[PDB]
Amino acid sequence: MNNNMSLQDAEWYWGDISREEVNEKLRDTADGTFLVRDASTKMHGDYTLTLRKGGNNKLIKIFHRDGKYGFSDPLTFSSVVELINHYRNESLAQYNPKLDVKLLYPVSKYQQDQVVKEDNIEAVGKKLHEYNTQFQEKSREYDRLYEEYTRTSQEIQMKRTAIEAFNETIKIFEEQCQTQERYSKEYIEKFKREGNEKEIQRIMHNYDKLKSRISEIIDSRRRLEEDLKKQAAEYREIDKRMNSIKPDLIQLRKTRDQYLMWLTQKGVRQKKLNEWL
Amino acid sequence: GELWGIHLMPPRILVECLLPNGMIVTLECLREATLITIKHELFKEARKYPLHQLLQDESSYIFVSVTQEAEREEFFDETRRLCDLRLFQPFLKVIEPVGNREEKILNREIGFAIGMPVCEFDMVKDPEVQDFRRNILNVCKEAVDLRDLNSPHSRAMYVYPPNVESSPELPKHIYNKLDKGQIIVVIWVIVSPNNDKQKYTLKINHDCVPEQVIAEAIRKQLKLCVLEYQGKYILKVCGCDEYFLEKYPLSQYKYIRSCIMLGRMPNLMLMAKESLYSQLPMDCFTMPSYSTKSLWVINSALRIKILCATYVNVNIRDIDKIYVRTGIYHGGEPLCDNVNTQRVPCSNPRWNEWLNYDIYIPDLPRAARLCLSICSVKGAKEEHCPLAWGNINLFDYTDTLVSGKMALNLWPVPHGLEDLLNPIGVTGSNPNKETPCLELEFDWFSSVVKFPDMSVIEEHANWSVSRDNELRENDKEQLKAISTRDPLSEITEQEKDFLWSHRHYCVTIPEILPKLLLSVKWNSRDEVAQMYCLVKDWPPIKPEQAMELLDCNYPDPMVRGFAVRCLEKYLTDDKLSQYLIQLVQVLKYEQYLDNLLVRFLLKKALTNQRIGHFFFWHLKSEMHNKTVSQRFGLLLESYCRACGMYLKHLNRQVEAMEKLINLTDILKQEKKDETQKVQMKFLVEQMRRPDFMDALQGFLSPLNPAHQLGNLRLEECRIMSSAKRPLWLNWENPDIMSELLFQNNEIIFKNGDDLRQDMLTLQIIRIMENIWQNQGLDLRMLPYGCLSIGDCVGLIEVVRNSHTIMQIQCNSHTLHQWLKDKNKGEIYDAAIDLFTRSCAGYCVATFILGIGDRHNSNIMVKDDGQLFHIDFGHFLDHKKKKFGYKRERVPFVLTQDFLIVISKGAQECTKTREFERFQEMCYKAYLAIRQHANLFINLFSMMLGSGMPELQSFDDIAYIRKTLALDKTEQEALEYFMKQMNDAHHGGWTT
Ligand SMILES: Nc1cc(O)cc(-c2nc(N3CCOCC3)c3oc4ncccc4c3n2)c1
Repeated sequence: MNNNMSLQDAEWYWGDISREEVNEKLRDTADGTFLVRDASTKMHGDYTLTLRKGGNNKLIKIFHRDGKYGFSDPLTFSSVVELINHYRNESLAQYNPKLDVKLLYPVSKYQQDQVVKEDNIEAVGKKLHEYNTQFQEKSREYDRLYEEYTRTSQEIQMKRTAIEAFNETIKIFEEQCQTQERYSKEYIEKFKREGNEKEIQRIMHNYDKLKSRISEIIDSRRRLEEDLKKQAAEYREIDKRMNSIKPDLIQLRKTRDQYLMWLTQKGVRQKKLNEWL
Repeated sequence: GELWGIHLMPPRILVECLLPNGMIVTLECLREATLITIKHELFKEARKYPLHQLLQDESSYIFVSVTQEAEREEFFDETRRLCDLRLFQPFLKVIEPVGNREEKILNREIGFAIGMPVCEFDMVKDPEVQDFRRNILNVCKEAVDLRDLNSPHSRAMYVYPPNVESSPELPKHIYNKLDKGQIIVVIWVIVSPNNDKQKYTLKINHDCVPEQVIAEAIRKQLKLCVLEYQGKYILKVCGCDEYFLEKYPLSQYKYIRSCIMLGRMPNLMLMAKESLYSQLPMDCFTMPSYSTKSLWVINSALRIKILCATYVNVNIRDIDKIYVRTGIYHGGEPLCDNVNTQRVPCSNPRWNEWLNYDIYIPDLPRAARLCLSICSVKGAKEEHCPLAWGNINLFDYTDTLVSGKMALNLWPVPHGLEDLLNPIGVTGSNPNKETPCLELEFDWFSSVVKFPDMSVIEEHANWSVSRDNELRENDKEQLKAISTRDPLSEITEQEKDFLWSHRHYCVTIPEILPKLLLSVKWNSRDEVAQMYCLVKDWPPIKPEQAMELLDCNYPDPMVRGFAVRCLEKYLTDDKLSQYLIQLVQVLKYEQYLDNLLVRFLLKKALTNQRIGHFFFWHLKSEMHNKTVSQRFGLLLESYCRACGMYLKHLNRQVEAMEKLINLTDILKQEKKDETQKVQMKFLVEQMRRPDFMDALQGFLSPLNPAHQLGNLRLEECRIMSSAKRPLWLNWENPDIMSELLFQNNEIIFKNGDDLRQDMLTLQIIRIMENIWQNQGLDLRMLPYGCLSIGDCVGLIEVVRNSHTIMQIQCNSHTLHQWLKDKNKGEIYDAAIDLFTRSCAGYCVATFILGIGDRHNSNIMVKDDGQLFHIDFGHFLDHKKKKFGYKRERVPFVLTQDFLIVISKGAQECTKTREFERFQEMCYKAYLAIRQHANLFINLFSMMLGSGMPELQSFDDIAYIRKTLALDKTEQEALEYFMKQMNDAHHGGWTT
């Protein structure tokens, strides 16, 4: 049954797709995941088997000579389907003992048939229009949240440095209390016995003014502390909203791409695809 | 702003004055007033207040205050304006200055250029940071000694380096423009008392050194003046700060070479050697005040404990589980299988589990990294999303293996990245501590554990062998085939085993090293050891190919060492200037602060001021970015401390740009709901001020330091139509010979758009033009100046006499007819030629790079007929994701309007001999760039860590592989191009 099927009908056979398309189907997939594509025309070989191993994509060339296929001399397989089905049951250690695994999970080109079983072209196209509109909408919703996010992050930066600049100011104005304390200790002493209260009247006036000025500054950074706590909170909230859109975005993109694939594998005009999108 | 909160301070402003006797005095001041008048105003009123008797003379005291950057700053320059003081709050503390004044002034001047206070580096606990600051100084002072090998000619070569090409050899079509290989050159001389010029037209060989140009000039005792007064004068470009100081063939200088192709006469200027030599600052250098088991002995598999995360910002409603994803990486490829923690609730992020990796600790390569992220989850179809990420070097800068508990504050996921891990991102904890914090534990192996020394490695590499043949022609041919693959064409497992088996023959074809390195099993100390011995004695390679080895796929220090050593030997200042953007960005991949590449670039920047200029600006533009803040800041600090007098010139540029940022900010926030008429009035009223005039005049163009920007033509400066409000600025060229080059310099200042994509597009265009020119294809492009100077802040050079296509059109014949008026008579053919050549270059270039769709506003034309493009915005088809189709756009479609011009107004505009002649130009241009595909792939690969959404992954760079048809044969590649043009032009391609 299996060995007699055409390579053309093989689920793991994708034909003329590029190495970059292969990468996007193999990203974050378990070891044993595989697919076959045509080899690049400027090279020896006919097909490239690609499989997951230790988190990497391994490329193995399939060569042909006189009706036989294989990875190296000698070529012993009668067809590519025969070759692949052999290594779905046997470990690749038989070929190379360093890459010890089996071809376990095929990337089927009848993948989208599971998600979309809708047989009508126009029904699939119209659902492509619905999934695309949803995706574009959420993309722009996420985009605005990112603008908000970055702006919020930048304004928090300004406030944090302003807090440190307030603290520095308070230090200077507090050291100014130290200097006035160390300077007046003997100058109030001289006129405590001389009874000159008129001078004390304007020295204490200056000192009270200094204390009065500190209050405002401490209060101003106290107000900035509250603003910052409020804006940091906004930041975390924007971040929460973004983390909810992300999963929905990937799913909406994945569904659109698979619905685009179904119409492509049915060969719908490149112009009618753009009227839906 | 110039004050905190308020963008612009009011004319009158009260200042609190803190006196040394503990008194506070309020003083009435002006926003323009200086510190000398404030201090004299203060002590005038301080006589009223108590304890004045204790106050000393004004000459004994100085003003101190806190700045916007939270730094306590003492103001020595007492002739500074109040608005220019950069005060956090309107208060001044007067105290007596103590300590080294000289280095305090210098520290604040570095700090100002650098964007951050230098004392923020003093309070960094991290030893690697302080080691970099001290050890890099050795490079700095070692660099100032090359600046004194032949003083004061060394000083001149540094400040005004020869702006030359890479090769003295001229292409055919350049030489064919010369009269029998000779160039007519005009030398001007001054008689300043009379202050007028006398021109001397000369006709000498193109390959004449400035001395042969200086010898002939005097003629226009016969040989006596060229015997004594030969090396007594120097040549200068008219209307430029560009000098000819070194023995190079005249035609090798960019200006002269530019004159030939343009058809313009070279206007040089005779000037006394001593006149510039004494004008030079002669800047000196001062040292600042801040001047056990082996890894292969550990019999244990790797394991890391994930303890807990402080918090994640996630809605409990929407997400089911959170977990930690982990990987052991060498560059962008995993060394073993990724390992996840068990899934946990969002509310409580706690794991406390030892994760086990399929790697024996001895097998950990020197550049091994831990890549991690907190991910969220949502038959059982489920989506995985990264919440935050972080990378850790498994070895520190002193080759020490990490151990015990450590905390890693994570980073926000870059826009557009969907990958669960970010192996390309920088390593180290987020400087921002108010941030998701992963706590982890590494094993502790009863020691400081160190990576083996090179000698130990060599012994093992010999041992691995101990556990004759020739190279057949068959093998020799496959080796050539493998080496011709582009840097993104993955090699097969048969090819890996082939290359490795033949690693001893691979030396015969040195350019195959990138492929042999991909064939190495990096999770095997046996193979890495054998690679090291081969790398050490490896033949040096072409710089363009060595740069391949500097992207994020080659993290190993020996490999990178090799690459840098190639650049040290073979990279000329010309090509270094051309690739500087990539060489700077590639510093982001470097594991550590101290590395051979950073020592190379800094040395080059400190021995060549043209490189120094752009080195500073590329680094500075990204100082807002917290991923690179510390690294670039530290790098900038070193440069600014050792560059000498140029720091004063850079300061004026920074001071000018900040004030333009200030003005555009106000326009975008506070004046948004105002009309352009009033917005412009605000601009003028604010520019007319003395502090703005002194800042925005008499500084050097950051687009080109040879261009001095003199007085503003304020009546001609305008805000542009866009919402980001670009400023169309206009400066006088203050050169005493400016009329011969350009009298006025126009620049567009943009604040709101990321100009890094355009900056790269214009670099690529310049390189493409260079390729075509040297290969005999005269396709003139116009890669105008464009420089990113900060976060979405940049400068764009204005091309004189250029009009958009819509301007011409506002009938499909009016473009051709317009060009006819501007080029009337027989000079008409030179215009149609230039248009056709321009059109071809831009048609091919835009297709390859997939830049945003062109329209009447995107496309511009000069008077002479040269066509060029502006506002590229997005490349590599960034409109393909968010859209469906996986096809390749043709951004620049030739409408009948363009086809008429090429056909000179013929009926069958697609069936003329001129159109097919144009077609072959596009075919030649296309294949020319394809043959240099590696260079462009390499340049892009260095840009993946840059932060540009348009290239975040190798999948994005895959676009040029598809437009250049690299997986195809050269015949098929041409056929692919033809079909794309035919489909775009609706068959009107006469195939
Ligand atoms: N975001 C961006 C990026 C860029 O590389 C170039 C420009 C740009 N550059 C120009 N230049 C570049 C050099 O030639 C002269 C003006 C422009 O002229 C315009 N006129 C009318 C409307 C818009 C423009 C315009 N835009 C804008």
